[PDB]
Amino acid sequence: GNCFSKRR
Amino acid sequence: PAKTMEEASKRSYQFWDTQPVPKLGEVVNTHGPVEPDKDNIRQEPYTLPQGFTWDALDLGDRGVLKELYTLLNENYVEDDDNMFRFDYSPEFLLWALRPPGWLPQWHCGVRVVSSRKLVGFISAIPANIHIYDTEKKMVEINFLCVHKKLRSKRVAPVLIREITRRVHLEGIFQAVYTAGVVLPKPVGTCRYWHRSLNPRKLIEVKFSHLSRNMTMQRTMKLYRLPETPKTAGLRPMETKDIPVVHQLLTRYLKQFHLTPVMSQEEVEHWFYPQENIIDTFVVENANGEVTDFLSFYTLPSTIMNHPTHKSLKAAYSFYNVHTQTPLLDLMSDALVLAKMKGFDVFNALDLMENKTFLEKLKFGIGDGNLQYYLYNWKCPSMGAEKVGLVLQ
Ligand SMILES: CC(C)(COP(=O)(O)OP(=O)(O)OC[C@H]1O[C@@H](n2cnc3c(N)ncnc32)[C@H](O)[C@@H]1OP(=O)(O)O)[C@@H](O)C(=O)NCCC(=O)NCCS
Ligand SMILES: *C(=O)CCCCCCCCCCCCC
Ligand SMILES: [Cl-]
Repeated sequence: GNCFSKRR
Repeated sequence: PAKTMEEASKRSYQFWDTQPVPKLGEVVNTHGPVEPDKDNIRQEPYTLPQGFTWDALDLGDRGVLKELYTLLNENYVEDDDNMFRFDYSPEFLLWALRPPGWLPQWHCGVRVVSSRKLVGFISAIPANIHIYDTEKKMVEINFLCVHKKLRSKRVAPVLIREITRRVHLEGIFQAVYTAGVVLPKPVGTCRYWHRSLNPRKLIEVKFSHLSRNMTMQRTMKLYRLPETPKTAGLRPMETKDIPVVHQLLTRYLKQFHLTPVMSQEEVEHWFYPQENIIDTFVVENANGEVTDFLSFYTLPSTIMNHPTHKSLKAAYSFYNVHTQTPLLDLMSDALVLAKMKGFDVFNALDLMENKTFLEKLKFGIGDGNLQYYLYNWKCPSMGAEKVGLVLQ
């Protein structure tokens, strides 16, 4: 699967 | 699991050590299969823990598709801090799971025998993959999910072994897939970057926060975009553009080391615009010729445990081909179009030539690495800018 990312 | 290579070095892979993939430690200097093609394949499904059964999901049944949506909506991938979860829509799942050549048995579900509750899933789709100087028929693995209540009970190795068997039955012995975790052994490591389109919403939900040195007023101004795109003759992709989009894509991808090889039917499927799924815009110039195109797909996320904001609307960069328009103006128009369509953030990886525009166009680096993997294929690793493959 994909991977969830957020800022930093 | 280990997201960093640091923690991965300190790990033992009871399951992955049994699989035909290079060890995390070694460096690869050869090109080819880890093990030869098997000429006899196990006929029986692998044994599941008592109380559970296999079930191939006919996604053409709206109710079965709904169960899959609900399983993923509640149990699929989350960020590091358990703040966001992918919310793939039913119609998106049809786009990603029924491309040309799809097989029903490759939508591999696990159900509770008594309740029939769908509690596990994994999928394969076929794809021709170009890796260095070899073109191989492979599968793409995606949507590996185990219900939160069934976790840590050895179910994921069974799903992996069972989809492998079903793929082997069709004569295919290599696979490509991505993950946020480090596994044996990445062919390349990409990093997500994020471009804020609705910065207020992104800060209230803590997808982002302010710089100490910037105010909310400045932060909004810094991310302000024009109301309409700048490139002449940019327009949504149409049926008449399928041959030329296929042509531009095929020639553009030759400069990278890991790429899809798409038939024209696959190009229609992956790029022909579908509302709230996939957007593609072409550049038809003053002579009537299509010279460039941009594309991004739609993948919202659930905002968990928040009383007011429930979902984050995300656009994901897909394939962007330039031959006359500069890439940086191409991606600038992508941001405007995504803003126009209601998106809160625009995501893109650091692969292909994306690094040439990420900082200039005001993306912020993310916290998640996306690892790329080949199964039963030994080849040297590659930098992100040589990776020319984007999954969903
Ligand atoms: C990922 C998921 C299916 C794994 O299930 P789990 O119950 O926690 O793990 P299990 O107890 O069944 O078995 C652990 C094995 O699975 C491996 N594994 C964990 N995540 C994996 C992944 N994305 N891909 C392949 N293998 C994975 C582990 O490396 C481990 O093998 P090892 O002993 O060689 O290290 C489950 O956590 C889940 O559904 N997470 C939410 C969605 C998700 O992350 N999907 C995968 C996207 S790449
Ligand atoms: C995202 O959901 C990826 C999860 C990947 C699990 C690894 C499985 C890879 C091997 C697949 C079978 C290969 C068939 C030749
Ligand atoms: Cl189906």
